[PDB]
Amino acid sequence: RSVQWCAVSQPEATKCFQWQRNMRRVRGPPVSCIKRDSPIQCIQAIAENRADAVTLDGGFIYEAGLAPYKLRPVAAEVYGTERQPRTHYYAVAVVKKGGSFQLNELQGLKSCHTGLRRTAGWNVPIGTLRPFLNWTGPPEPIEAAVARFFSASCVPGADKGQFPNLCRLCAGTGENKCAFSSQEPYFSYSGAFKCLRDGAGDVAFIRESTVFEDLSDEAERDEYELLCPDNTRKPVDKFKDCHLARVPSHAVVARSVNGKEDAIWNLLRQAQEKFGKDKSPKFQLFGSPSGQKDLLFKDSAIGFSRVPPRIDSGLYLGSGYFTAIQNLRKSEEEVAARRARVVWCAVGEQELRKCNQWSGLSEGSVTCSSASTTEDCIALVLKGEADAMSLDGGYVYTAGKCGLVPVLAENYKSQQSSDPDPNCVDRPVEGYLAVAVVRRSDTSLTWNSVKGKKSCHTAVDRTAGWNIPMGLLFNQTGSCKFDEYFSQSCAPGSDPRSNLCALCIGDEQGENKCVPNSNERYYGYTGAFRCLAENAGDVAFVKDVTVLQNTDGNNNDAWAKDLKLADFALLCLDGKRKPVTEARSCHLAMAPNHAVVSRMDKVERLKQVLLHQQAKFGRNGSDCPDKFCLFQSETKNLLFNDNTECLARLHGKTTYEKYLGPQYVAGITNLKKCSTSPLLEACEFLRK
Amino acid sequence: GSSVETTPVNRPAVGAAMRLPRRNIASYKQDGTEIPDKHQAEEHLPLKEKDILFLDGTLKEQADKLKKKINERYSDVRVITSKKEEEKYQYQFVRAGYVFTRAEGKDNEKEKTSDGKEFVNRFSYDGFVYYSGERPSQSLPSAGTVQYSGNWQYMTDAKRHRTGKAVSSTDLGYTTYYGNEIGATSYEARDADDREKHPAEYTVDFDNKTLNGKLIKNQYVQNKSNPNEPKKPLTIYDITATLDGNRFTGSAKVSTEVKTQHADKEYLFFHTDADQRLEGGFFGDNGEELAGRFISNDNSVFGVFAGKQKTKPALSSGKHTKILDSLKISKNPREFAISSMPDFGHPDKLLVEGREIPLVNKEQTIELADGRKTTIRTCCDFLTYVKIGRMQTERPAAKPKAQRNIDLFLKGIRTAETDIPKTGEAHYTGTWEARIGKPIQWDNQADKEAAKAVFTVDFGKKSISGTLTEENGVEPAFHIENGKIEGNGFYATARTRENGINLSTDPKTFQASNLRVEGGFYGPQAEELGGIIFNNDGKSLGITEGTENKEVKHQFGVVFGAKKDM
Ligand SMILES: [Fe+3]
Repeated sequence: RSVQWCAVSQPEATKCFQWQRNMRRVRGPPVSCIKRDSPIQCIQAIAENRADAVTLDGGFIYEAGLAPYKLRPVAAEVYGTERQPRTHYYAVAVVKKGGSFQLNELQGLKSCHTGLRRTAGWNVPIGTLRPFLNWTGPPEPIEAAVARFFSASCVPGADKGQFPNLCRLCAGTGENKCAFSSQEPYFSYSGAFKCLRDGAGDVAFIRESTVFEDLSDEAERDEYELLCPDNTRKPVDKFKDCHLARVPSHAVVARSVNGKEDAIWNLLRQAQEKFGKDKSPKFQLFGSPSGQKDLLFKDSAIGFSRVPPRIDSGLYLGSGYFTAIQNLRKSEEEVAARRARVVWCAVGEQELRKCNQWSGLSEGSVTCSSASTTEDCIALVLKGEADAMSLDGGYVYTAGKCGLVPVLAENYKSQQSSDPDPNCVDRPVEGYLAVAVVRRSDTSLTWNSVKGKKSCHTAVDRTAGWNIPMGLLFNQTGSCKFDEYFSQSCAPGSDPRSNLCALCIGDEQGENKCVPNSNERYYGYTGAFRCLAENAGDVAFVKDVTVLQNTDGNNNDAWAKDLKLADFALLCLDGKRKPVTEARSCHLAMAPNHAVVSRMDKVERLKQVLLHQQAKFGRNGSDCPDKFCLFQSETKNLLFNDNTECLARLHGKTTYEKYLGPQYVAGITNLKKCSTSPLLEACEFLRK
Repeated sequence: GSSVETTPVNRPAVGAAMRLPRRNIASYKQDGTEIPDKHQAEEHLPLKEKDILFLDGTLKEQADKLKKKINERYSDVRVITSKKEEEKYQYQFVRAGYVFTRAEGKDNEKEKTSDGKEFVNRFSYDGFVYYSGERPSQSLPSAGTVQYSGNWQYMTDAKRHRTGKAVSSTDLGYTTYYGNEIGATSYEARDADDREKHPAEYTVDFDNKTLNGKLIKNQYVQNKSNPNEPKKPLTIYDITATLDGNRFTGSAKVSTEVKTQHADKEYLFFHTDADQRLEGGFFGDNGEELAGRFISNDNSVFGVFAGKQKTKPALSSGKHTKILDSLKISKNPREFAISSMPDFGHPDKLLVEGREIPLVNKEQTIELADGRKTTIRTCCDFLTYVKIGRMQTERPAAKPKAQRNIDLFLKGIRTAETDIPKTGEAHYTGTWEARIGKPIQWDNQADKEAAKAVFTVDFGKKSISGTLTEENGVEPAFHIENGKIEGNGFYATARTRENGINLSTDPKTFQASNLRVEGGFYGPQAEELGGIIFNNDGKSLGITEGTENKEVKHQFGVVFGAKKDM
């Protein structure tokens, strides 16, 4: 019907009512109002379909993202000016200019906070002050340690009955004293600064822009300083060097599914146009009457920026801030163990099982996280819930475009083998050959007429399976409709209702068809080749070593036993066909090796664990096959390609552009101009 | 190859060093003046993990290499060493010191444009902080906790504005310019006690294989007239580590006292921990001394440190248990004597010139620094916790035509003394290598397909015996009897048959009369076996290598190793 906005306070209902009338006056998108008592009540109301949207601080975006609520940000507040907009702000500590203490030597002082569990108010300052709190750890609430650290403080929303020290510095004129509302004069960014301006406390944990919006001109702002994490005091203007954290802007959150995302953005877009900054005389959408702080939106905000649908609470907050909130309810011992361990990300249940075997033998250095698809696993390491994974070159482009870096490369046989290699770790990589495989009986099959046939692919967006073949066909047609290059295909990761999935066969029960992991029997290098071997498709796009390892009894599976290498040929870029052995002269393109990717803050530790684990469980390891093997073992093509000899160093090619190569990266982004890639659109928003 | 199982952070070493960083203080870009508002080209220069130097050789030899690096950069500048500071510790196998120069009369490193504006300007100071070790420990204290005492050095990054308002480095506790234009170093600490600036303490628990330690800075004391004015120790780092072989890895964490009390003086340089970025090892034949290093998470501090030591109740039944075996018996041969070969306890890895090189099946060649090239051939795939073989070092400078000299070695990781079976009998079978000597020479390759080298020992009785066949039976071979295994290892006697077969020309017989055999058990529950046969005195492996209890010489050598089956 309309967009139901949720108001967490009695005055926020009044402004929202003012909002409803003005939209009807200009005949704009309608907006109704629902009244609740707290942001968490608004989050619960949205999950019940009794409301649709609410503006939320980053500390409550995290709460909205937890089960069973799972609300996602859809529009981020924009601060600054139209010509210099910003979707992030800085958590700062503001103090009087009289020196005498720094960010560490503030025990026994008086603090002003915007509110419990708020980003600059609570989460950032308490997180950085934790080593000085002498906190016993969870489940005992950290408020007790804080209430014992400072002499007294004003923390709006804190439990007044259990931690009265956290409320003694507020002035609510009655039972509105420690209120999470504008009825407390020391409440918001602006409110907590008043607690410092009045002299109630000696430190205010607020925004970097409160002083500029609350102090008239550059005469009283010189009375206040900033506390930098390096324990130095710097002027207010240098908040970019003297901030406690850089955090994302407050955002509008809604339901993940059936959340009225289109209507919410349409409403906010037109309200910004009509009642934004320096606009229609009455009813500015930002800022509102006497003694009121940030009614439904941040005061002196200029507009909104739309958030791509893929972004959840974890991705929106960023790994640094997301784990900081999580660490506030993990024990100090738990925090250290997480930082010292490598959390591998598995794709599918089968890869999860293999990781669980590995974790018990890693001596506490490897644990496991699981995601349904590779892009999901990339999001997990992006959020910090995961650390590393081995990616095909095409996925390395995605992870690199999202900020992840390659760490080690899957080394294959060299261009001069001569032995099982002892210095494999230092042997430079040489790539692998992507080929088009056809049954030798079909002699009319040439590369000049490959289109319109039935194709088998490893998975969408992969190098040998998708990027190299489709890029060659796209370079000669200009057609973005890849579902029409072939009549039918099995391209795992596509639309299951599309004909790009019409050839996939799913698991042994026939379900989970076209899913891009090991559950789909036509997934990957060997699955695509099997799709050709069972006459499902006419041409398979795999690497050349796959055909060699799955023919002539090299694979004892029923679908691969009795398969002869002589029954297969390769489509060269001539129209001529050649045997699989001559792939060095009948390949499509060189493909960069699969590589392990991670965040920059984990590269050194990841190198330590992997270089030690593959010494124990790698090929020709001490405990392989007696205990466990990372590479080809009782498990095939899980977490690592079976043709991997070792994880080798990158020789300086530590970025996705340097590693993948200039020409291969240029080719991928050319194809990506046709597609949407919700993960890429999410990272484009984030890296901005 | 190279060291393929470690990063530069956790890599084992007999010596490691870091060079003094020097940030670019130039105020000009390569074309025109600095667009940043009165900034410099490089205001923050952290340390680099790839700039960690790894050393090799004796304690003196490692120091001279660092001195050579400084002397290569500047013509005739005086080089200052830490030999005066190290005197009060009397280290016998370790060093935690520094080498540096002040570059008297030498201008800064400069690069200018054609017009004249300079875009590179680095202070001509130069220096190192390093740790060095000799004789990596082959045996360690059996049990208990052992107190270690010593010192430590450090080197920080370069940051222009530590306090934000351009203060002097002397106010922050260092000699002028140190910490601002170059890294802050322990050898230019200004606010420390001159009597002992950077003492270090350690507590090693050999029961639980854990290490604890404190890196301490003695703060400045005003009055130097009283020789016993109380010290003012301040803990900077808390050290935790877990033992592995004769080495250990762990973390360094800044003490909270530094964070809360010295927030504006010491916390400016010691503010980030080194989590899983600390490593070290024990040096001396019996773990008398230790040395190690660390680099913090953000590459802000690189520290080095050193330490020295201050029946059947438990595992402490002699105070010393052999941890590993690494020895060699030095074409014509070389000096026929045994000598401990430096090693960290990795049988399939050989420590040559500071770097660990992996050992493959057979017949690999590695090249040395001086120019000599040595080719090694070690034993076989079935042995995993003990390796045998031989190597010959050659200097290929005599240009002919088409086509320490030859040494036999033994390497393995021992079993714990509370891990050897005390009940039953077991059978081992392996291979063996042997060389004759200076007269008519006879080499015997270790094969595992031509040499039998069978063994048997009753752990309940401790009566190890065995034979190592050459052609058929034990007639052209040796016999080993009178076992009497002892704790971690064993010692026996070597006899042959009436003669030995080498090839009526001249049947080359070999005779042996109750020669000395010594060896040990390697790995898990006595998985494998290994030993040597030699004759100079009661001086071999097995018993903690004290080389006593005799006394004649000869020139012959044979090394063996075997694995068990049933
Ligand atoms: Fe906030």
